[PDB]
Amino acid sequence: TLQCTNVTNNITDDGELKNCSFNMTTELRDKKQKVYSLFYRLDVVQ
Amino acid sequence: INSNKEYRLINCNTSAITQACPKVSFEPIPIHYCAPAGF
Amino acid sequence: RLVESGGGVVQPGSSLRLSCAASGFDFSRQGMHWVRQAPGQGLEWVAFIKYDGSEKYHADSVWGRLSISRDNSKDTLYLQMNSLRVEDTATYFCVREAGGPDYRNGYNYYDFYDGYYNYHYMDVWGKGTTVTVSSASTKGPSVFPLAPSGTAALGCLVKDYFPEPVTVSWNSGALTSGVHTFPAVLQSSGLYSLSSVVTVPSSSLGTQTYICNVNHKPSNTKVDKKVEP
Amino acid sequence: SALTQPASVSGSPGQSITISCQGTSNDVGGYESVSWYQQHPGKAPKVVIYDVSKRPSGVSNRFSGSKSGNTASLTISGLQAEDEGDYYCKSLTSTRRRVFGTGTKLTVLGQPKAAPSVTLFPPSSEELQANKATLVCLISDFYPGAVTVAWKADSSPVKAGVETTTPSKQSNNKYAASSYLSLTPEQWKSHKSYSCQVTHEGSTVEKTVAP
Repeated sequence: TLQCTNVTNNITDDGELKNCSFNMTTELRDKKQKVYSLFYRLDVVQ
Repeated sequence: INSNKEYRLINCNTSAITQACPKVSFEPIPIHYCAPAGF
Repeated sequence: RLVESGGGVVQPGSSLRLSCAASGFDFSRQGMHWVRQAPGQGLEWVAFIKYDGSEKYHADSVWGRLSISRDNSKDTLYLQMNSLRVEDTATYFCVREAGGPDYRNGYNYYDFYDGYYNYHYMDVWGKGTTVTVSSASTKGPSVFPLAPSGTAALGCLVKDYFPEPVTVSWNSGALTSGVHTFPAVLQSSGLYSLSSVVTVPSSSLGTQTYICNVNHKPSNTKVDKKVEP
Repeated sequence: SALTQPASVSGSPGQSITISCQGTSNDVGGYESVSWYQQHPGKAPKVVIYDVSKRPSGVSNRFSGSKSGNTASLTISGLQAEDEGDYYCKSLTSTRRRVFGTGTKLTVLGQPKAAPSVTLFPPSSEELQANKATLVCLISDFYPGAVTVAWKADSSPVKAGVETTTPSKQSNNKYAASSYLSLTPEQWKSHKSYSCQVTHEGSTVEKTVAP
């Protein structure tokens, strides 16, 4: 599950890039990861 | 990694770790390298 | 381990910077408070900051005079105290309240790369750095021999001195029976006003000599005042 | 704006007591974050309650907490001497700030309760010639120390130019406190009389002086 936002720009639209914060995992199997990444709209769906 | 101290394996941040199953041994076995015909 | 520092005895109208130097945990991912307390008063709240320092909430008693700031790398909180007044005479604690260590589905979720969260409270709370905003300076006391109105009790009124203490003995220490050494106020000019009287019977009013020996220590003003009706 | 607590409680050892913290729906009535702090003289506060019902590891089971509406309460069962101290509640507010109670001074009771002795001194003549005037209301021999002091010029309440001490301990196991009233010589001579009304444990004692 990805929590994403319309990318940062000043209006004049009508996005497609998302600031996506999601809970992920690390090399250590117990502890986990909280990271953000920017994705094109075609690789995801709500 | 930094109550009592906690520890973690050394390979965790490098390489996927396996374990050679106890059936297979490591014992060096004499090997004779050979060549085919024409050589 | 929190090191609440930066305080001191200052003037109204001045400015100062506090420091809550943090160890024993990861300050860089933990939101903190400043929390003040006037001497003998309740915990007047000061200001909250985010775990990295973008949010700077404040009580409006301190805002925007006592501005909270931090350094995640230094592991040290700060309170930029600007335009000081007498309400800043207080004991400035360092408090963590938000957050939870995100142990969910039986596993420790953490935010950015296994930090420490806020833990709903503190592993070790604020010690309290003391800013003490007073107005006066080293001034000798105005001592007045209290006319008694059985027990028509008398004494000396140690008025208008700063700072603490006056050591009021009686008759070079020869009189000690009935000495109510009662504490010193903070009056309007910053000075203090106590009365370490001696409660005596109504017979010896002026008959017994009553020399209050008011040794104010920072002003070195030993005021000797014989008491009579 | 502070969360409202009762200035003081008191109790005999073994007695159960309660302290109330009354906020608004935007702090105490809006969240489960109410926590409670115990404070001893010269020491930093320690949290005895959090998330309104919860005890932090190490706290006695004699401490409980509760919330009804906008009023959260701390309850101490079986008071022991070491519970005596000041108690502050902290709440989280809709803007994510924090706010503290006005505080409560709790007294586990050593001896029987005692009422204040009140002496009032008219302004000294040495001071009147100094072009100043002050009234000294001296309070003594009361317990537990908590006192409302109130001044009245004639029958009218006076909130201007009054400083009062925090009750301090005496050698005799009872408290003492003072209240000073600043006036101009004209004020002193102009008015009929001046009154000092000390409210201790719901009871008021009063003294009076006149030019």
